[PDB]
Amino acid sequence: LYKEGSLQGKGVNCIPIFKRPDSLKGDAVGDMGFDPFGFSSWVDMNYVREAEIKHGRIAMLAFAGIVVEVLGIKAPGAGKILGSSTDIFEIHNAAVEKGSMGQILLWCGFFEMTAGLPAMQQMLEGSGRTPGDFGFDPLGLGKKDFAQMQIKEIQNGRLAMLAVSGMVHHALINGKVQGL
Amino acid sequence: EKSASVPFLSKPEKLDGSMAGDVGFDPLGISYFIDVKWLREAELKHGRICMLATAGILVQEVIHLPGPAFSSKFALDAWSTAPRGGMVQILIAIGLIEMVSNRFAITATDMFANPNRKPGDLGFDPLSLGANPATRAKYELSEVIHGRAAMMGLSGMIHQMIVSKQPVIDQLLNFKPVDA
Amino acid sequence: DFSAAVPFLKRPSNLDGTLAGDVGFDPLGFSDVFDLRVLREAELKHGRFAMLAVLGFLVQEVYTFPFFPKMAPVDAHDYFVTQGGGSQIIFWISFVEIFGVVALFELIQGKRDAGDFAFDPLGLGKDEATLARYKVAEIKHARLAMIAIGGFIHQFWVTKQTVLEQLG
Amino acid sequence: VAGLTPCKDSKDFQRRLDGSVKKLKTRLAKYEKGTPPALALEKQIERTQARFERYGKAGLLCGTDGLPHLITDGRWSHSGEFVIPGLFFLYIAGWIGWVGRSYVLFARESDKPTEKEIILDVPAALSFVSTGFIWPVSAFKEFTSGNLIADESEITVSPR
Amino acid sequence: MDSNFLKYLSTAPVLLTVWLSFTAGLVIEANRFFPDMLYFPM
Amino acid sequence: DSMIVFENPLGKCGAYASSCHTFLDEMGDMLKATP
Ligand code: CLA
Ligand code: CLA
Ligand SMILES: CC1=C(C#C/C(C)=C/C=C/C(C)=C/C=C/C=C(C)/C=C/C=C(\C)C#CC2=C(C)C[C@@H](O)CC2(C)C)C(C)(C)C[C@H](O)C1
Ligand SMILES: CC1=C(C#C/C(C)=C/C=C/C(C)=C/C=C/C=C(C)/C=C/C=C(C)/C=C/C2=C(C)CCCC2(C)C)C(C)(C)C[C@H](O)C1
Ligand SMILES: CCCCCCCCCCCCO[C@H]1O[C@H](CO)[C@@H](O[C@H]2O[C@H](CO)[C@@H](O)[C@H](O)[C@H]2O)[C@H](O)[C@H]1O
Repeated sequence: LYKEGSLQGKGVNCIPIFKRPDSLKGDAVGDMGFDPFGFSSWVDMNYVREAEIKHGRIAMLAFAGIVVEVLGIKAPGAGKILGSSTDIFEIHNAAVEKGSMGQILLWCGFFEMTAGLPAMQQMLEGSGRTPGDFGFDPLGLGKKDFAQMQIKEIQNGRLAMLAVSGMVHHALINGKVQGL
Repeated sequence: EKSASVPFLSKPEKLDGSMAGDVGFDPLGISYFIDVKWLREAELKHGRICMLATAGILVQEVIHLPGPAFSSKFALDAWSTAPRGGMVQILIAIGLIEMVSNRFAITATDMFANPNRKPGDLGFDPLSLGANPATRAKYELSEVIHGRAAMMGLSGMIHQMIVSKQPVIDQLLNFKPVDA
Repeated sequence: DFSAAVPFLKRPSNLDGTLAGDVGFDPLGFSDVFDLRVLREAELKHGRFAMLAVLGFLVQEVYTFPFFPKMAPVDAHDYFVTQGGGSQIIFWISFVEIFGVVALFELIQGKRDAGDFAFDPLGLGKDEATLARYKVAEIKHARLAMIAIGGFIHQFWVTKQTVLEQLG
Repeated sequence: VAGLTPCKDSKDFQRRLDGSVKKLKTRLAKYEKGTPPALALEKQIERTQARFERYGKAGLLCGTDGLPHLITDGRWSHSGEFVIPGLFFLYIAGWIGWVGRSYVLFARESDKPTEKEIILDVPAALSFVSTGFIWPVSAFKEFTSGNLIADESEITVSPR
Repeated sequence: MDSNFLKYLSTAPVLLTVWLSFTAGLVIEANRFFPDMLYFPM
Repeated sequence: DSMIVFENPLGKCGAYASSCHTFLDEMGDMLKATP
């Protein structure tokens, strides 16, 4: 683990209010001694870590997308077909109507079924695959410090999860994702 | 000492975990007085019939055999509209199938007289998909879970159709909450 | 001996103080003729119902679901009796109580502790000291809420006023 | 038609229906509309009318008295009157007898047959109850295998 | 449940009463939902 | 003359915000309902 004992691992507690559960053994990336409800006792650690990485990645992509939608940057021809609305919910409904979101759903589900499900099953059966690993490093950015990249990815994904949730609810309240 | 599914109740003694789908769920203790072989045979038969029932209720709403007799999206109406002679033929064929598949051993006193007879094993493997020991256990667990899920789904479908008086897909697409 | 709770009353023989919230209070001697474990299960079931009922009263007074008519908690009973939601709640409570019967038989057989359904989803009672403190707190709150729910309902019947509105 | 008239076109049957309905309506006239007695009497009238209509359409034959009569001779046009009901009975009765005999033998081969007969072994009893559904082939199989009929020299008999 | 209590339920009169009550309920409900059946419908 | 009949169940319905009132539409309307 990158910065083991300081940033992550055994004996690390991001929130000292809650005691580091013994189940958190510091072997998983992103382990900062936060599990007050002690889910780690019964849950499957590899499955839950893969779920965390997936959620974080989707949240990061969603933050980027919502932001470009609110800023009004649209691909050539997107406005004519879907519309000029900046509201995320209106854009979602319009894209569902046209068929864009349906195709995205189809291909995301195909990728899930063919890659994530077999990979997750093999990992849980003991393939030794690192959670959230698909070999997708075409640009080779992770070869220098793979552990550092892993921790950075997990933390950025968590922050993006919280940010996307906040933005959606701000858009609900005020109509603005900034919710300034 | 305690059942896995229901922690506060003790583990059912007759359920030793050998059978697929065994989570120690027998709160009423049927297995104490009824042979688990008979119970599992009945469970698999019910699950298979309900698998087929759910598939049929969902499919014959969209695809029908030619003819006004077979043209009925509502399944309870199809029960009555389909040719009565044909339905009686299906009943007789099911009876003959039970007899031959069980090899004249169709009673609680003689069903498992042969030691080779295993619960739910009727010699049905036309394509020999179950000859692989590695996947046999997974297939057995999948069959049991599918039977259970299909039983619950078929019950829900039948009674929601009693209530709404509309097909399952038609109900879900044009839902109308219950009023008297 | 003399009960700790009541100095002038003899400590009931069955009540040895092992159970949580046992202060030797049993003037009418129900424990002498009935199983203390069964009585404790009844006590904790009653107390849990009463605590959830108090919380339900308060939360219903402050908030009601958008899809349900707004009304006082007591009137909600008679409304849902006709509506059919009360029937569903009764049916599902009965469904859980069917397994409760098996749990009670196991308690009689001595396999289970009265009121112990192994229900700790959030794992808040892993350490013993905390577990015993929590059990004492649970029985205390159970009794207090059993009193408080009767107080709430009777006060509503008298004043025809929700408790929150009455307190002002 | 055999010796009587169809009940669907019998003045006697119609008169009986009219009399029953008129009795019910006279009883109903003394009760306020919407009250439980009025609802009960209206439901009785509906049930009477439905019963008479169904009997008329069933093809039952009715005599001069205006009441349906049963032709229990074997005629297939009137099988539903005695034969098919009789077949259902025979099925159920043979079921009961077969399972009872099976349980008797089961208790006979036990440590305390009398105890098994007063305090039953309901798991085995339910087993036999389930077995009882193919009692015709099972009973005939027993007969042909010789496990049903006992020999004359193995049954106690009084002296002549 | 106590095995002795279960044996007491298995005793002949209890079983006869329960079985005949179940049969009476079966017949009563059959006549409640399909009344006045003087014949097998054909 | 005697051919399998395929009937489209969807018609012109959508899971949400459609002309037909779906189960999801019912849940949404109840959540946004006004007493
Ligand atoms: C539509 C296709 C599809 C499929 C097959 C999957 C599959 C999966 N997703 Mg999901 N996912 C999808 C689309 C899909 N996803 C989309 C579009 C998104 C948003 C972009 C996500 C976002 C997402 C996240 C964020 C996470 C998942 C997770 C998972 C995994 C756990 C769920 C599971 O096994 O349920 C299978 C079902 C059961 C175990 C039992 C319930 C049975 C239900 C009721 C029926 C399932 C019907 C099925 C999904 C319909 C499609 C069938 C078709 C492919 C033939 C699994 C690999 C979680 C995970 O652990 O990933 C590693 C996770 O964290 N997904
Ligand atoms: C709702 C109407 C009704 C009712 C309440 C009854 C009631 C009764 N019937 Mg039944 N019965 C009915 C309709 C009805 N019957 C009809 C429609 C028919 C015409 C088929 C019969 C024909 C019939 C017969 C032939 C006999 C009865 C007998 C009885 C009595 C004892 C049954 C018994 O012990 O079963 C429990 C079962 C057993 C103890 C097993 C042995 C007896 C059964 C009936 C054998 C069945 C299979 C056997 C192979 C049939 C051969 C018949 C042949 C010799 C004619 C009982 C009071 C029996 C009786 O009165 O005995 C003195 C009797 O022997 N009934
Ligand atoms: C074995 C074998 C073979 C085989 C085979 C075959 C033919 C296998 C067939 C398997 C099938 C048809 C399985 C079907 C499962 C259905 C399920 C679980 C339904 C669940 C429904 C639910 C939960 C629901 C619901 C619902 C309800 C109630 C309310 C609704 O508002 C919503 C909803 C609809 C969701 C072959 C022939 C290949 C040979 C091989 O050698 C051996
Ligand atoms: C009727 C009905 C309903 C209902 C209902 C319901 C839920 C009714 C519930 C009624 C309840 C819970 C009454 C409780 C009474 C408690 C008393 C008197 C406690 C006394 C304690 C004492 C004196 C303690 C003393 C204490 C002791 C012993 C020891 C310590 C010291 C001391 C303080 C002295 C509805 C709402 C559904 C409506 C529907 O139409 C039908
Ligand atoms: C192939 C030779 C096999 C020989 C063994 C046959 C033994 C038993 C045959 C029983 C008679 C067949 O049963 C039959 O009666 C029903 C009475 O409603 C018929 O009912 C229907 O049949 C025809 C269509 O198929 C229609 O034109 C009839 O108007 C209609 O009544 C069914 O066609 C069939 O179920």
